[PDB]
Amino acid sequence: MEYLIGIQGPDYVLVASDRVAASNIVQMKDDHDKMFKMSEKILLLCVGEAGDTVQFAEYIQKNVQLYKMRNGYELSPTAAANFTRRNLADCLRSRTPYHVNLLLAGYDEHEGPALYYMDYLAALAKAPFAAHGYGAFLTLSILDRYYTPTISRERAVELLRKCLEELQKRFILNLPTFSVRIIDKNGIHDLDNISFP
Amino acid sequence: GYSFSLTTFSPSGKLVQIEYALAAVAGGAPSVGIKAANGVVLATEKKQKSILYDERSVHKVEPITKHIGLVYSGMGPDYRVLVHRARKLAQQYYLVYQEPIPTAQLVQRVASVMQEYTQSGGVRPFGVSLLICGWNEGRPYLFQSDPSGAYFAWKATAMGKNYVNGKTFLEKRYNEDLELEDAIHTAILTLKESFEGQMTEDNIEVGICNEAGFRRLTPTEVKDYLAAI
Amino acid sequence: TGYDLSASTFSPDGRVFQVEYAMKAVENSSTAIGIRCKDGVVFGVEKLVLSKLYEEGSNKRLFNVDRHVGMAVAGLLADARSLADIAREEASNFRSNFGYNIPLKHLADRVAMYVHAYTLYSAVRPFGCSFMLGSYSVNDGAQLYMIDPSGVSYGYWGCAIGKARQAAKTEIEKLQMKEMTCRDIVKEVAKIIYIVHDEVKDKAFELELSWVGELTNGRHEIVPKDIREEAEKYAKESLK
Amino acid sequence: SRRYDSRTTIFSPEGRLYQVEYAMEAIGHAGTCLGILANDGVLLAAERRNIHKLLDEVFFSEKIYKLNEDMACSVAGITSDANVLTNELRLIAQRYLLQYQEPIPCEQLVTALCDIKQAYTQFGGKRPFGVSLLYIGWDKHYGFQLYQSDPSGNYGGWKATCIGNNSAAAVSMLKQDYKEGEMTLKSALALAIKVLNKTMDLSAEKVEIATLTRENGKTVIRVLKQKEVEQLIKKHEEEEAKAEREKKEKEQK
Amino acid sequence: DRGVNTFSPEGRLFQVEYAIEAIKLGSTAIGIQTSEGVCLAVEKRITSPLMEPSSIEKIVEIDAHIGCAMSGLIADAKTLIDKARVETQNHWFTYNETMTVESVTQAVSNLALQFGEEDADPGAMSRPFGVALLFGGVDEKGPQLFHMDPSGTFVQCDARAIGSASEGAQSSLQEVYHKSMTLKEAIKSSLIILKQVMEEKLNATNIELATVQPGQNFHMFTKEELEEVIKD
Amino acid sequence: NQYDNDVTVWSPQGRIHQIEYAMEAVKQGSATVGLKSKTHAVLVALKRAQSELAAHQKKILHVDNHIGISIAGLTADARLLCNFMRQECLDSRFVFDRPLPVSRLVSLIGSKTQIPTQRYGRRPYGVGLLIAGYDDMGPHIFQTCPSANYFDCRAMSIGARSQSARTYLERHMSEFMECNLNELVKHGLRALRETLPAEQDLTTKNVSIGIVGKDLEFTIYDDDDVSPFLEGLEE
Amino acid sequence: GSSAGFDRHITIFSPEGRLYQVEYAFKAINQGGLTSVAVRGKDCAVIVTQKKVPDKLLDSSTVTHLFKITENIGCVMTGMTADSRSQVQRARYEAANWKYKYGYEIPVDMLCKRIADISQVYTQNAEMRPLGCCMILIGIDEEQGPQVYKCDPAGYYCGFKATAAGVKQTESTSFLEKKVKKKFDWTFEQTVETAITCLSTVLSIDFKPSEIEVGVVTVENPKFRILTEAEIDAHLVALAER
Amino acid sequence: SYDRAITVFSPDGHLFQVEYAQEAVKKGSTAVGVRGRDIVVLGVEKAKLQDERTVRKICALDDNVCMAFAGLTADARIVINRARVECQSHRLTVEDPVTVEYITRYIASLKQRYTQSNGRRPFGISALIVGFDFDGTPRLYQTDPSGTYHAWKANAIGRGAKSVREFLEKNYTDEAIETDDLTIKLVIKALLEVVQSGGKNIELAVMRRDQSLKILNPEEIEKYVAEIEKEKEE
Ligand code: NA
Repeated sequence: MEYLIGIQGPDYVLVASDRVAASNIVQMKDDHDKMFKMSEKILLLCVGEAGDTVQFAEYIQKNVQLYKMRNGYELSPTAAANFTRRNLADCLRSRTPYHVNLLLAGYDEHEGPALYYMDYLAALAKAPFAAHGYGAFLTLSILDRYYTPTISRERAVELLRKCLEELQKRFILNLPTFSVRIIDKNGIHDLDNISFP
Repeated sequence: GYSFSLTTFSPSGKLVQIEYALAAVAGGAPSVGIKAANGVVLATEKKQKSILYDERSVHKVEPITKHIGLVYSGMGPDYRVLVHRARKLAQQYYLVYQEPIPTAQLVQRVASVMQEYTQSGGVRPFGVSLLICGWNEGRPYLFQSDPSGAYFAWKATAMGKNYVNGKTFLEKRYNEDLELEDAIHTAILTLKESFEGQMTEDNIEVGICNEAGFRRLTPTEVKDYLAAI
Repeated sequence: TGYDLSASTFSPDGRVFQVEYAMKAVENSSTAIGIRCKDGVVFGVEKLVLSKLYEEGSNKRLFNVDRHVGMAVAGLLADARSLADIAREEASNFRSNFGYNIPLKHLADRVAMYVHAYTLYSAVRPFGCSFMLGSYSVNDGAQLYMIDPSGVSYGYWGCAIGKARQAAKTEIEKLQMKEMTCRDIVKEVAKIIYIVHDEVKDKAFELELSWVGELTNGRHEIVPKDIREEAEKYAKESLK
Repeated sequence: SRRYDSRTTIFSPEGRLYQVEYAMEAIGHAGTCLGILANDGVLLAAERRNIHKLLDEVFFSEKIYKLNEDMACSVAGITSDANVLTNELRLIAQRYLLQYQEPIPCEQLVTALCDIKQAYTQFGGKRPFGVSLLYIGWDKHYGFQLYQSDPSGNYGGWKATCIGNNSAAAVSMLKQDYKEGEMTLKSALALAIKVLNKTMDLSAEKVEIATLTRENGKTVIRVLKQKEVEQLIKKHEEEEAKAEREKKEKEQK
Repeated sequence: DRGVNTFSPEGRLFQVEYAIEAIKLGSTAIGIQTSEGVCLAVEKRITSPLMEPSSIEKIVEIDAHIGCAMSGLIADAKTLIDKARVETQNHWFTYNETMTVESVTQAVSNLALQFGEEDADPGAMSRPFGVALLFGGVDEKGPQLFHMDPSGTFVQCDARAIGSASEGAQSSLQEVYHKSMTLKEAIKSSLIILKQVMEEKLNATNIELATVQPGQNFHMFTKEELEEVIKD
Repeated sequence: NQYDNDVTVWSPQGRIHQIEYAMEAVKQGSATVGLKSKTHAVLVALKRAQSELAAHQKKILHVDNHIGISIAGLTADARLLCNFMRQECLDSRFVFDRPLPVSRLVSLIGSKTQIPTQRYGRRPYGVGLLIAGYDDMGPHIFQTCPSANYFDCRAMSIGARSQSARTYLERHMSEFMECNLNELVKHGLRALRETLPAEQDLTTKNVSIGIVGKDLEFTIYDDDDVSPFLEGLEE
Repeated sequence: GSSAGFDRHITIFSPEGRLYQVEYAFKAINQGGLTSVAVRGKDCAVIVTQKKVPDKLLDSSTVTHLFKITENIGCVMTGMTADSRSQVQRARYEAANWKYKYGYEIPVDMLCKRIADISQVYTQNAEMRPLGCCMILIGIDEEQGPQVYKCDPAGYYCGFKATAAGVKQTESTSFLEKKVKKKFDWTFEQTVETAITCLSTVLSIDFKPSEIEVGVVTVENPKFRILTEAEIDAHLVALAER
Repeated sequence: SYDRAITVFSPDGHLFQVEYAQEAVKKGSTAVGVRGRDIVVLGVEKAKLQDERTVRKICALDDNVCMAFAGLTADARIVINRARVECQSHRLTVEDPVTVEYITRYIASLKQRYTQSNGRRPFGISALIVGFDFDGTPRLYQTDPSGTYHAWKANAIGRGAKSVREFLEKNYTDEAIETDDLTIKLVIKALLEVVQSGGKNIELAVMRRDQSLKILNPEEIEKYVAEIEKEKEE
């Protein structure tokens, strides 16, 4: 019902998410942000059940910030993705399972750019591109068709726009605006939102 | 319970309660261990205060599992605690890995229990040193585990009364290529250095460990070895 | 001294001094007696009155531990009452488990083992109390047991605890109680208490009498005022 | 019971923790243990106290413990206390790897065990662990590293340090010949043999050396063979003999 | 070395006796109850000019109608102050009303002999609080002043002095206290007695003053207000 | 001296010095008197003021509509024991819908206060009580002590110089059962007065009165409410 | 006889490696003033101990040191009375619990080993004292015949041909080791009589049926049996004819 | 569980265990804190064979708060990690970041608890906590083993805290605060009263309003030491 998308290029990770906060038949917020900064070079995009998403994302964020304070360096995107997986998997068979679907996008000095997909069951996959929500059923084939591993950030935003246009055209849910950010060797960069009249 | 340690460091950096536990071992009846090329021998002085003692009721040389055996010097009642715990630990290893516990693994697990009793609240250390034998990698093993929780792999060693002299006799009479039968003869000879009186098959106890596992020698087998002297 | 501060410490000669000191508190206390006869058990207590301001019956030293069991104490009274509660709860537990009245030897064994448990550790102190348990059943007869601070429990024909324990004992030995009834034994109990009481040293006192036997239907109860007054008048007249 | 209570975690009037200080006294009696950090590796050289004709060699080493794929350590003190701590160091390292799917950065493994030692000096009423540890390792943050920890739960990183018997004498001897940034594993091995020769009384069977190097993106931890130790020891005798010639002949001319 | 719950041959717990002695080392505080309000005044005892005097809090607000003056080990008082504040808010939540000055004093007093070693929770109190408190506020019974010591004994006072020079300040309060005195006269007498017993010369930074009046909430005096009162 | 610091340690004389030291706490506190007639149980107390500027410490506490107490000893221990009594009384009305028999409440105090006298690191309650009550057995005056022992009393006095009060009560105890409430309170006040030196007398500042009876729920009289009782005699 | 710190007050090693508190527990056994003897025969095992009833005021039937642990296991206790009843109670529990978990009557050696193991804990943990008592158990083993086992306040335990406990333990064991060295049949009568005559010669007392108590187990009747004054008198009068 | 009362009152009204913990602080390296106008400075007194990084006594608790300590360094590490966890736990429960006073209050209550709970001895450290609240006000606070805390304009803890405090009392002027470079020199000037050589034995870190903690390298410290000698002769 909410949309997340990530496209990993040779030296960057492009991510986008819808900006709707909804309750029942009403769009309560048109400028809502579903991205969470973990480190200077890591974003956690989170989607799912109403309480779970912010509770889970914030807990991981503060523990990632605690690691930075205790050791003087930040966790790598891989270590952060695995730490997120460990918490989600530990809650799975517990009294409190979190119904969250997420994407972790990061940049590491040594490993380069990375995109991780995680579902509410805590399965973790490294992907060149990925999407979450009903929107992924309409946009995954667009990325299969046009994505190449050497895709430039300029071309990646065009591809992202192609995906977001398909939702406007065929998806029954409103979703008019999208948050867009890109991560590289210089950290997290805010791009202009994708908007439709 | 008392939640504070009873063993503490003295100003000279000593754990005086472990040193006093070692004095209990030093006062105990002699014990010998000899790792032969094809097996291990454990021999001990099982001398009793009277004829009225039923010799075959209690044992000093004890099996832990099918391939591991034990002997000791020091406190008899403390020893039984360690035998029960060692037998238990060997069964836990077997349930998990479905393979008989390597001698070094059993020694390490029993040494940990012994170390606990030097730091845990309201307890004194064990006044026992163990001599553990075994057969596992197609090769024999002999270990000593003392009251502090420290262990040592030995080719041959002595513990208890007159142990410093037993170790010198072993030093000159030990060869890495000795066979199990010859090592039993040598083990009884080390005990005879400090034995006060006449040595019969009822006042000494011998245990062996080879490819066929660990077992105690019957008094008839001990009699045949004593015939050779 | 040194070896006498904890019940978890033996002295070099194999003694537990904290238990012996708890027994001294019993010896320093007033005298209580118990006598087993042909048809029951009779209790008598020399209850010294510390103040004329107290009510008659205050600081009772005779208790109903079960409907068929009575308890007579000597020593530290708060410890004694605590032991009466342990005995009550123990007797109640037996009835819940088996559906009938706890046999007195069993009740004594059970209570004595709580007492014993307080003689092994530094965490707790031994009870400063010695007590007797009396009962009467048709299948069991008359039964009198006595437990001391160490945890020892024995069966008795005659028994005395406190200040004049040995003085009351030589007076009890003069009775052939095996062929006597509760009704005649009450007079004897009051008499022995009046003999051992030290008028000079312990000014005034109240005689406490209890009994459980064939007469009471195996129920432990107070000896009625009239029989108590007859035994009390008899005790005073024999003293002359 | 207050009569029998040793009071192990209390302060002395000078703000001192006596059980910790008494544990440090024990460490002085244990075998000499040193660590030297070089540009291409890091090493541990330790005096062997289990030297006896009738001892059997069943383990790879006596005082060297592999902790993880990129780390190893050496101890000085109560060897049963060292077995407790080394086992815990392995559990901490496996717990970090299970959580982040990356090996525990060297300093983090040290601080983790040190917090346990520290707890033993503040509460619990228990005696402290009578062990001092030397840690050698490699990580993607600081590369080759050397650490030292005490019964107090106190630690520090070092270029070269010593624990155990004649520690101060060995440290000052290291202080003279250690050249910062210009040490190779070859020169550090010769310094380890030089320092041990003086702080002991020197057969290869009374010493134990281990090196930590990087080979093809993988960490290599190896305890040197008895022959290899004889070669380093022999070269040291051939340097002391050459040194005696550059004193008797360099005074006449 | 005896335990913390050992009685002396005189019938007092040693640890409580010594906690009373610890208050004889705290800075002196005075409280005066008057039909027009209660005033609380205390000496800050500033050790260095580099220390921020605004960060020495010896008079605190428990609730709008209740204030607290403290003396002794000030870190120990911080726990009792917060427990008092929590009790007022728990009472407000449940009963929809303010607590009486006496009920708040009693609530804090219930924690007094809650120390010990054997039969206790993992991190329970090992010793008493080395604090003396002066609660001052207004309720349906009018202005009231209450005293409390480490033993937990709490009592109502018309005038009370606690701390190092409590013996001398109580003498001065006894000779100057009149039941029908005004709030202005009580404030001045407090400042006079404090100037007398204080080592340093009293100024608007060295001391703390507060009033709780019927009709006025708890008020901490500002530097400008303290200087205007110092004049007389 | 070595048998001095623990309740678990018996001295060689069969004495527990820690219990005997706790008993002293009662003797240090001000005197209180408790006495009874056929219809009323009365408690009278001397309230101690720390200074002329301080109020006189509350000596009389309410437990239930049918029970009230007078304290002597550590006030925090008195508050703890009073709260225990109040709860035990509340449970009895919740479960049985009937007031707790006074003698049964006193037994609970004896069991409760004995526990710490037999366990290491624990201490006796340093407080003594005088308990006024009224139930199916009429009025009562009970006495509880740090030793965990308890007494059923005709009348009683505890605290500093309380032997003086006991001498008066021992003489007039023949009159007590037939006294009317004013005659009974007067007797209690005269016994309380005996403890006081010859200089000072009973005022409406240092006198506290507690009354329970056949027609009266436990009521506490303290300042102006004390005046009707203090008009009966002049030394 | 070296001492350091609290080694005479609690169960911690002395500088020589002794446990003074355990040594003191052996001295506590003799405090009772009694002596016990247990003798094993060809087809039986008998226990005998002094029955000192000095007061007619006691109910002599409640004054005993012989206890039934199970139907086929009986014991004689020497030492501190309450400690001994506590140990008997524990033995009874351990025996009943063994049958519940394993489905067979506990062997005498196993019950003795278990009591000895429980006793060893008191020897190693400081908060409690060892029991100042000694347990001697008897019973017929299905495969091993009659058994006599003894356990210590030290935690030691052993099987015996004949044994003793109490004040005259050393004197009774010297008597028994002389009697066992001579070739005897060891019938029931010989075993009962050797036990009675060991105690009599050692205490220098000609016994009366009320001055001793005897407990027995046989291959024919393995149930623990306590002898009556009449049955004990039969043995005493048979011993008089020699 | 070990339930012995470690810190108890002595006959005179003293808490000896807490006073003994203050003796351990007195033996620690001198730590100095100075609160300037747009900057806060921490300086700590100082083996060639030692890695300096592994033994720094100036730690960051959060982006806006940092601290220095004097006393038992292992104890300090425990206090520091608890303060660090608390800063994140504060952001998680209330969203907004911690104030210098909030985290000082947390550290002080932790220290006080260890002076009144069974089985524990007090922490043998004193702390100088500096930073900027969200509103931008610079802060300096000091905690000690007892659990007391106060705000300061400037302060010193550890070895020779008395003589360095007296120096700061005379040299803390509005002219000495005027520039960010002048306040840094004040910490150096004060540290030179106890540190015999200076520069080589000084660890110094600064925190500017919206800037994160900045550790000054030895060459930077040598520059400010050289500037002091110019002022000294002129
Ligand atoms: Na013990």
